[PDB]
Amino acid sequence: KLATVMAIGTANPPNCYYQADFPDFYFRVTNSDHLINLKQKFKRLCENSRIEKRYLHVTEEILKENPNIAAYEATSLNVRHKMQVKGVAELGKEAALKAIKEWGQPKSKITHLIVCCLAGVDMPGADYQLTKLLDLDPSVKRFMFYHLGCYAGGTVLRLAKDIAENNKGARVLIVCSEMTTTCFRGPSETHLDSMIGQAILGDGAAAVIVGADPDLTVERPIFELVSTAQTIVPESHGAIEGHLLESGLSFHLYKTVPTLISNNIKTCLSDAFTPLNISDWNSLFWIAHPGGPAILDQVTAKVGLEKEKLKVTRQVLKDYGNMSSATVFFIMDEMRKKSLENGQATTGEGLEWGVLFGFGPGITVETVVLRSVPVI
Amino acid sequence: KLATVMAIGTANPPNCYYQADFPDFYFRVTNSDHLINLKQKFKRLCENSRIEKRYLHVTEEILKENPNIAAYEATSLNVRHKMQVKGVAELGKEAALKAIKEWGQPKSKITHLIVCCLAGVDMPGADYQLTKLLDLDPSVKRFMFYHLGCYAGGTVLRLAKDIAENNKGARVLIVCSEMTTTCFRGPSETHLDSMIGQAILGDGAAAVIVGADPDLTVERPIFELVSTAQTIVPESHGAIEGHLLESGLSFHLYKTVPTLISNNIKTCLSDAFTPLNISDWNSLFWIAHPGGPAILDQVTAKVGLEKEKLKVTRQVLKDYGNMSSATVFFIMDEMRKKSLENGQATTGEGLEWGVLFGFGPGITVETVVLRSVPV
Ligand SMILES: *C(=O)/C=C/c1ccc(O)cc1
Ligand SMILES: *C(=O)/C=C/c1ccc(O)cc1
Repeated sequence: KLATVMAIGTANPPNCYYQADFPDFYFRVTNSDHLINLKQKFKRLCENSRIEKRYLHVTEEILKENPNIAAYEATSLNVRHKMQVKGVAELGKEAALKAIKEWGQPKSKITHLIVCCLAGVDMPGADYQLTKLLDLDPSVKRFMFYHLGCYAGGTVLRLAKDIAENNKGARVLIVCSEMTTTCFRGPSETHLDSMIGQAILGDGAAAVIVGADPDLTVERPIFELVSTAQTIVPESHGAIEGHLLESGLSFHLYKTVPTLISNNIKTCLSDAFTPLNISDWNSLFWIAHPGGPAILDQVTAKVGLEKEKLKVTRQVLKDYGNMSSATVFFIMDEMRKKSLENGQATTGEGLEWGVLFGFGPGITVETVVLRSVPVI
Repeated sequence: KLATVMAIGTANPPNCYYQADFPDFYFRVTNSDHLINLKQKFKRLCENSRIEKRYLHVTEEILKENPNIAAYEATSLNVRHKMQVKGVAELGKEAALKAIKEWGQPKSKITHLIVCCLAGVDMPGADYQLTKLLDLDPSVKRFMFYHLGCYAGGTVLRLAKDIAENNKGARVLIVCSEMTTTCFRGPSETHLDSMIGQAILGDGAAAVIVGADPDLTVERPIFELVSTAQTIVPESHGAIEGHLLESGLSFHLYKTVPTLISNNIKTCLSDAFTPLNISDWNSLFWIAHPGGPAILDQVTAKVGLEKEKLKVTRQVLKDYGNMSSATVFFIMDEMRKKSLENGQATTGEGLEWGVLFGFGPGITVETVVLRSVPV
């Protein structure tokens, strides 16, 4: 009896930012309207990001009250931290409540809680905060993950799988709450690594309920977690780096990131699917972390995927941007929704087997083999 | 077939600080000798700590190079972080190598890696760094925990247990690498509790190998992980807090901590031991996180433990101080060593069942029921 995802709930900050209007917003609020040459470079990044809109906690009012966040490098961690700790908990609570509702069982039956946040370090953490906010059992077994990054959607499922399968009746609530107020900063002519994140990164929280041996009279399976793997891509040292500085979280990505990830996908697919006797990558439903448009294009190209395979993945990048660890769950959620709307036989686009990919710092690739559930 | 601890390896920085000489050292290097009343308060915290020595990465030389670390509240996260990331990695590597040696199997057989660090947030983390430093399988399944605190020794065992028991042949390397460069700071007259961190916190790394179904022809079981639990102590909100600020990791400890923990231990013991039909707390071997002597004295008194029950726990506090999540493993290591030396039948002082306690932010209590192995 495999660990099964039986509920998905999502949340995003109320402030919607249309990408077509973002280069004008970003340069105005950071008082960088005089940098014409750097504005054309950001317009190029935003138009080629394949993102239509993002939901961010940062507003014009927040940047006016805190001018140290509007600059590139300034001593601003304390003011970012205060908003980040409160924001991850608030967004996480909303996503959790939606997941708990779909699940259909009372929150008192949650035995384990896994919380994953890109940033927002606090002792006690977001896991404790969510236990209190959701009024969960004080004896809920918690796991708190700070600063893992974009691959963490796979990490939390990898963890939930072992918890659910080794503990009879265990019901795991996973909350991936990503907020980018920690990494929001002004542009600089001397730096070109941190400006890419201002165009691609979005905020969002996703929560899922995982459990083995579903009570089919009330619980409704969505996807089964068949196997999980984690690997470090060969010759990728220093490719995706993130440092929590006094100026907040700073991301440094090599231009080789899409090539390193894509050239390693066939190896991850082979290691995961050979014991299941599967070789056709187009026979699988795909949930891949959309780190950027280039990663998706190169994965499609090198693996030999048809245009419709990463359709849901691309749609989520288009509607929300890169929300780090939470993104794969928004894709997972939208996949079963679109599958139902298209009248398909399973939650995974009518297909039986599938794959979830998390990409991030290392370069780390999390490979989760999924099995869909039949839909009437 | 229960998840079993098959190896324990430990490491500490080379700089030894005798507690009897610490008040003078600390007040001199933080330029606080003029604060006579504050010195007395700190001197008493050190004398009542029941710590004889600690090993710290921080030196007088490092404080001279970085005066912003020596100050109570000065912008210093970046300089602390540079030393913290490198320090947790090298200390963790040393502990890991010792654990791998005792285990007896090649490092290529490690399928999972759990790393727990009080601080040193890095993307990629200490788990990645240790995978590279130890040249583990690039496909090692990693878990990285930053900023959990003092209960984490129980958390990592809780995780390792489920991993080992759900994955046939899984061999988990746990590395709890604790460095205080992130929180080492000068004293404050306004925040008297901050300096408790410099009176009690020591550096140290502990590594353990956990796996189910031991191959008895090579692997040697030390303790079995029977059951695990985690709970939040009632009415304990805000008692133990830590915030990662521009000045590094802050330390907040309210005076209610010993009473809150000690008045709740019997509930943790009852929840863990009633399904096993055990009610005599003295029939158990004890591995408790030594957050302070007051916690140990009050737990001994209210639970009704014999005076020498927490002997090993107190000895590790005496020899190394509070090394956060790594401490319980140093106690676990010393317990099996002392059991062997005292000619006792088991790794748990001759006793069958035992309990491991982790105490930290929340207040969170991690309760791990242990079973000893013959000597
Ligand atoms: C996830 O671990 C980080 C994703 C990301 C950060 C910064 C960028 O420029 C692009 C993607
Ligand atoms: C164990 O719970 C230690 C907690 C802690 C250590 C250091 C800090 O500055 C804050 C909390």
